[PDB]
Amino acid sequence: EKQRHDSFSHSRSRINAYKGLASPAYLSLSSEDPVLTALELSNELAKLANIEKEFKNDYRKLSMQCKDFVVGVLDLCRDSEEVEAILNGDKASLSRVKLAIKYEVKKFVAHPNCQQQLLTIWYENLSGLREQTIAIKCLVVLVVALGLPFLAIGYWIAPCSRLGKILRSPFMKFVAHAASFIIFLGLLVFNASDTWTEMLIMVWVLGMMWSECKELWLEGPREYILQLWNVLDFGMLSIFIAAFTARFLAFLQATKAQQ
Amino acid sequence: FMFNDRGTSLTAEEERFLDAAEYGNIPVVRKMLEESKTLNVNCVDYMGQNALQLAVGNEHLEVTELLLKKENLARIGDALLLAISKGYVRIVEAILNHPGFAASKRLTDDFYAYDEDGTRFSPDITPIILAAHCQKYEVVHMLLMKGARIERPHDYFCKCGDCMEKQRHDSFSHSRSRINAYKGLASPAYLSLSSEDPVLTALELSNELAKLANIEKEFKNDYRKLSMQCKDFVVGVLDLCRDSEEVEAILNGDKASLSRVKLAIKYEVKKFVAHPNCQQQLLTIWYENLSGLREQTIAIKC
Amino acid sequence: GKTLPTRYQQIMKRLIKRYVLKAQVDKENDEV
Amino acid sequence: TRYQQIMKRLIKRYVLKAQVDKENDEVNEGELKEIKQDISSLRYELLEDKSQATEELAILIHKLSEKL
Amino acid sequence: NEGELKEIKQDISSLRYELLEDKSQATEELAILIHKLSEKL
Repeated sequence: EKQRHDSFSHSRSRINAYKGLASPAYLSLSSEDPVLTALELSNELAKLANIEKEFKNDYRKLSMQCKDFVVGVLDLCRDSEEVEAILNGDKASLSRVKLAIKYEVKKFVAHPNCQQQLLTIWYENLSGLREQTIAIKCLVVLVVALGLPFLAIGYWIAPCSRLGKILRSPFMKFVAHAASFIIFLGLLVFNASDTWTEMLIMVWVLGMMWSECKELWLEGPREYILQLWNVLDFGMLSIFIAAFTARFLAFLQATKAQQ
Repeated sequence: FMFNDRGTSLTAEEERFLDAAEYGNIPVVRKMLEESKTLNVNCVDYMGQNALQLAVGNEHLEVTELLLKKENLARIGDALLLAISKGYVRIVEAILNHPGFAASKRLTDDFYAYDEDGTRFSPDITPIILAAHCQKYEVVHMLLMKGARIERPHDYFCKCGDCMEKQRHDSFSHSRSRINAYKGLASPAYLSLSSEDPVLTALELSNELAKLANIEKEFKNDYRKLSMQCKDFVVGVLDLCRDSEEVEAILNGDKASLSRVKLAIKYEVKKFVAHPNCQQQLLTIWYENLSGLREQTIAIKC
Repeated sequence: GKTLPTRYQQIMKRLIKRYVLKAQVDKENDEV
Repeated sequence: TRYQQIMKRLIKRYVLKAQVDKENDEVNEGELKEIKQDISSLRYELLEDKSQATEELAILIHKLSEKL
Repeated sequence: NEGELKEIKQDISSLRYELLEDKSQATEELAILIHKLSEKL
């Protein structure tokens, strides 16, 4: 009823109500907690800015103001307990940072306090290298992490040891995936210049594809196609598959022939 | 779910008392100090400041003086910190002449605690730290005249007993208190009123702050800002001179033994050496023996 | 694991109070 | 020695320079609120003074009217 | 310039002191007159 015979004032009153709900004062004095309401309101205002093309500047301004309210309230803390209750809410169940990056609050995650908590959890188990001098010692550590057989044997034979606890830390998983990528490139280049290498490369790319299978199985297809680097990765692995299957077909044909 | 301070607004008499003490209605509070039922804590306001707190908020020296004669007030330390923050020297000096403050309560928990918990202003901060933060010069003179030297912040790699105990179970507040102490030590006021000479202390402090900015990756912007501010203090103090003797004692210290410029370029104080006075002294020593060519016409004769 | 190929209300009250005082103080720093 | 005197002079110059420069900066609303509060304080105080003066004059007038 | 606000504040306080002194002298004169009137009776 307010759309017909009342148009252009319905959108104006809607933008007025959204301008009032998004003030720092009302958001800080009305709800039980302002942080969650503010984040979800910012996402809703962004979605409505995308839907309604007109006044896009206004909804952009409102949601940016709400992002800034969140970042300020997070900055104003001074204790460990406070930053923990803000970043997580009621470090298991680290949720509010996840929702922050899903709603794309840039300046929220990039705050020195959030960054401090992330670099405390990031080097979780080994602290002797968090305070390391330069990146040269880190390069040395990755070169010594190039010794995969020790790690695989110790992981699958007897976990929960000292090396079993070390491998259960994020920096280790990161450097191990980097080392696997590096040695894959190395095998490629070695195979380039002058049978075993061929099968090893094939097994490596099959492992990559199974990793991507476990990846896109976790979410729906839309979430899988959401990113852009995954498309390039998928195309690359499928190209490797096609090339090696062509080589195998040619090999089988020539084998039957000269047999 | 609107959060509140009290259960319910109880008294209208004392509400009017508090609201007159807010606007400085001194006949009302003077008549009511002696005849009322009770001069309670009257934090009915949404935030909950006591009548003393509220009176200090708005520079009411008569109200503060009439309240200090009541001997039943709380939040005293908090009102003092607040007054230092604003910068009202009359009120601060009037509070410093209150009983109980004769026990050297500065750098020598139950005090400053307004709202029964969570005192504002970084619970590790003493009056002198806030005074150095807020650039108030007379306040710094007042405090230092009663002692209370700022504390030196420990070394970063040091594994002493206290530093280790405050590292475990107390993390992320040790780095914050360290950056707070370094922010206070690096003010122009404290650097100009504490040490014998400010120039050498300032240069070496700038280098130390830069090294700690390089070591600790986080908060790098903060240490950068502090050390730049210290460089600017040095450059200003050097610029403010007007005589040959002054620029010589600044550039050299106690032109043989030209040292402070050497240390300046070793610590990389860009704007210090590039100052017109420093440049003047360098171009007087640079053409030392032959002056007939210093005033030469063009580079063609050179 | 990828290897190889109550207190809440009190905290919120404290933070909200801090934020309100911070905003009211900052509003005084602005121009006239 | 000469060193301490030179340092005293320069430090004094720097402090006066900073205190003077702090006045050149822009205005803080706190100063207008404070001036307003002192105006209202003055208003209340002068009203109390006028009230006490009226009371004294009334007492004197009552005495003069009772003497007759 | 903040100097202007400080100066206005100082003149306000000057005015306060001056009016307090005026009220004090007026009260003294009224008290003298009242003492004279009470001694006449």
